[PDB]
Amino acid sequence: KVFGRCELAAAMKRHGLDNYRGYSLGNWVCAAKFESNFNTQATNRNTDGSTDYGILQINSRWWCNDGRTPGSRNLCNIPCSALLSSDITASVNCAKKIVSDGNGMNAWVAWRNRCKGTDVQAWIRGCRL
Ligand SMILES: [Cl-]
Ligand SMILES: [Cl-]
Repeated sequence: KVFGRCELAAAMKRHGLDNYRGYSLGNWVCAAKFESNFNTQATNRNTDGSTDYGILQINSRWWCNDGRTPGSRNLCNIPCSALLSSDITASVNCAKKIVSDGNGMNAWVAWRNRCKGTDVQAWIRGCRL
């Protein structure tokens, strides 16, 4: 599913991400924009041979099992395919663990390089939320 910007903002808010670990909703929308272009089906191989999955590009080395990544810890206890559903519940529940690992949203390289230090509230401007 390719979400509209405000559609994804509303689903992330409903699932509890607004101000989760202190990160306002625009941070999560900005991250999803640059990670997946709002597309739940996005998959991308990483340099290390892991793969990133879903709207928030969650990786198979630590967080989900894809059957093809050495060292997989599957800390979210899910097949990586569950992260590609039109329903974002699994991605949100896992992202809540990722952002709790110690480095906050710096766990998402695209957030650090493209959202951090910017006007992230722009990503929810115009939304009826
Ligand atoms: Cl709808
Ligand atoms: Cl933090």
